Amino acid sequence: DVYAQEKQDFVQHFSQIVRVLTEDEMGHPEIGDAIARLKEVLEYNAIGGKYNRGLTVVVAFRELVEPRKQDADSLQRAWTVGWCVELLQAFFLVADDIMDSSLTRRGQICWYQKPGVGLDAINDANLLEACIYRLLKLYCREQPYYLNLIELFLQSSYQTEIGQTLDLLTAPQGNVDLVRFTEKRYKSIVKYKTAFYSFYLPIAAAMYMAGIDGEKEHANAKKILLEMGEFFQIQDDYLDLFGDPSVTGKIGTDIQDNKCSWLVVQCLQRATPEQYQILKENYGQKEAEKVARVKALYEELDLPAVFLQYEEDSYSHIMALIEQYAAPLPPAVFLGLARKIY
Amino acid sequence: DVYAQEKQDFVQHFSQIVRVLTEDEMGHPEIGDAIARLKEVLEYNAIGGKYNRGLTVVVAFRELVEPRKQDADSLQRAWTVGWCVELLQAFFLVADDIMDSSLTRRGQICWYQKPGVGLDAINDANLLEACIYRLLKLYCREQPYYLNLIELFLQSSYQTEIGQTLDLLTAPQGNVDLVRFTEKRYKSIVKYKTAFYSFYLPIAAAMYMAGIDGEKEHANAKKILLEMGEFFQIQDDYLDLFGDPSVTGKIGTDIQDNKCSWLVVQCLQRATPEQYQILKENYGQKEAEKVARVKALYEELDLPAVFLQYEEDSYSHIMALIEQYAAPLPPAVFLGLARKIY
Ligand SMILES: CCCCCN(C)CCC(O)(P(=O)(O)O)P(=O)(O)O
Ligand SMILES: CCCCCN(C)CCC(O)(P(=O)(O)O)P(=O)(O)O
Ligand SMILES: [Zn+2]
Ligand SMILES: [Zn+2]
Ligand SMILES: [Zn+2]
Ligand SMILES: [Zn+2]
Ligand SMILES: [Zn+2]
Ligand SMILES: [Zn+2]
Repeated sequence: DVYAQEKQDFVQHFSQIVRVLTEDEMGHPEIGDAIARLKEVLEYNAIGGKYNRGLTVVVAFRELVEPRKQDADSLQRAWTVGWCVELLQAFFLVADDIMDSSLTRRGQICWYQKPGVGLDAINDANLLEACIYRLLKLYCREQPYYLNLIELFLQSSYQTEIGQTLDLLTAPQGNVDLVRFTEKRYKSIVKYKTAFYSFYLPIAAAMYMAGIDGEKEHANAKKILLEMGEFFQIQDDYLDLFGDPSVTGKIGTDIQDNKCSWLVVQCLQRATPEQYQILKENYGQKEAEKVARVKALYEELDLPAVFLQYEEDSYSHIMALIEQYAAPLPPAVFLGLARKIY
Repeated sequence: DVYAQEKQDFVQHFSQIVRVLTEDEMGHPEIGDAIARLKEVLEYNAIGGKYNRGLTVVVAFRELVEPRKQDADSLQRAWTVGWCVELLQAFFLVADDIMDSSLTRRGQICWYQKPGVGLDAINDANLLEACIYRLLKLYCREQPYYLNLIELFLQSSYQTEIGQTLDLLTAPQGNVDLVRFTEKRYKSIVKYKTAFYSFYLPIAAAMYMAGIDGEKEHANAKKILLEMGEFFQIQDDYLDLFGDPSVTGKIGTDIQDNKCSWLVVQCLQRATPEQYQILKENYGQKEAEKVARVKALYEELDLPAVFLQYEEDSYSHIMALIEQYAAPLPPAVFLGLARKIY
């Protein structure tokens, strides 16, 4: 709701993001072709998603900053930082799609799968990352929270990349990796690869912009936000297999990629030795029939109903955490986020 | 000389770099496997080079900072920042080797070509980049030049990535791209992809650490250092084809990769229409015989003698620039660098 009534404005501001990321270099004609390639990268890879992470910066900013301090310049900085979180996401997704050998993203073919792009996409991804710090300098250099924001984005990237490392290490291609797929391992992976940048980062950014920099307030916010992030990634795992492709915008690869997904972890906890064997001989391979066998096993073990029940229990757990840890922040900050993902 | 007598110490300090980049996370057991993977990444990809860029930080620091201010802690910060430049290099090289489809680097098989690594190397590369800002925070957070260093590394990365973008855009695979290969295009590519991070960055870092932050002193240093960087990349292009593989540590790919190298640019300037045609039908392709035909054409046009002459003329030009622009810095700062690359 509050996201919906910030959204269209948020998106309209992308043109200014792209203009400033192109004009700040108009003094250097020789890099014109690169700046043009950057524009094409931005428009293909930063547009077409739900923009939830960026909108969260904007929404939380409005709720944390006194209305009389919400001048036009402060608002502009708010939705610039929001777009920075979107650019970080864009960076991650371009690189992750190569590494997961994915086909489609946000309803179109993955950037790297586009003819003429290929592994040049690696440099495109790093360029998207670079844009973050260009925008922070351009818009936030003279603000008291400047360094707090730089370090938050840098730290969030490190954490996410540690998470990606765990994701990859736990899913070696061509191996049978079932004994590695535990609940304890899973919770660690998603905490790092998803939870910090998708939930802590956006709220923390708005917090620092509102002058809320205390270690205690950030630790309490984090308690709520990392648990939301854990649920969100479990949801991502569920939809990878059981989601509507016209809604998700992308084709799942978790089974073919031998991933430690919530689904396989739950499967393992429930499987008979006979089902375990079936899982063992069909998981982590590219053959459609082997993947289909896995999905059949998940359905036989009623993992969809297990998920639906987990979703409700998680929601209740998250709301309990908000009762405990939200103060002194407006509870609406976390409630609006929860409403978005549940 | 001054590099040689700083070197072994510089290298010995790598163990402390690796220890601190592993222990700063010992409070988080769950990411142990990732930290182990990080260690393996560091040891494979940050070791085995000449360390010229890192040593330059250390050497320039000793020459710019008054001896009485060179305490043990300041020295330690100096060779930490030196290793940061080495980590940036490591980041770039891992990614560049994937994008150039290279086989060997520093005398061993490229990281991504190592069995079991593959495109996971993309995340490894970004992890190396992340380590830079972890070390700066760990060692330099309370220093007055902290933000200057963060912004210098971030800006240098952006510039290098713009350069990489130009490098890639000018070398589309499967196309004949000769008309794109001009001197003007070439100078732009190497200014951005090589010159800023390999020469300006290390000296600028030492400068900020010495308290030299004036725009004018940095602009004058840059005048010398970007020209050195241009020569250095021309040298890199020459050695890609004409260097001794047991000395370079790597196999060239510029011709197969259809690159705008100094060599092809010089070839084009000198070729008859008949030689142009030969270049056109053999450049940018993977067949050994076609590559060999190109190298034969270069040798027929005596590009090796052209290079040797250019190297001498460039040296003289660089020394002239040092006479003009070195003050108020010790000329030895730039002379030691020049001696390293010429
Ligand atoms: C490069 C860092 C990637 C961080 C991974 N994120 C969770 C987003 C990518 C995914 O969620 P996605 O389902 O591919 O969108 P994955 O399930 O592969 O983790
Ligand atoms: C990812 C950014 C790469 C920057 C490129 N640098 C010049 C180092 C790589 C090279 O010098 P290298 O010869 O492969 O070591 P390239 O000739 O491909 O440019
Ligand atoms: Zn993915
Ligand atoms: Zn992934
Ligand atoms: Zn997923
Ligand atoms: Zn290369
Ligand atoms: Zn290259
Ligand atoms: Zn080269």
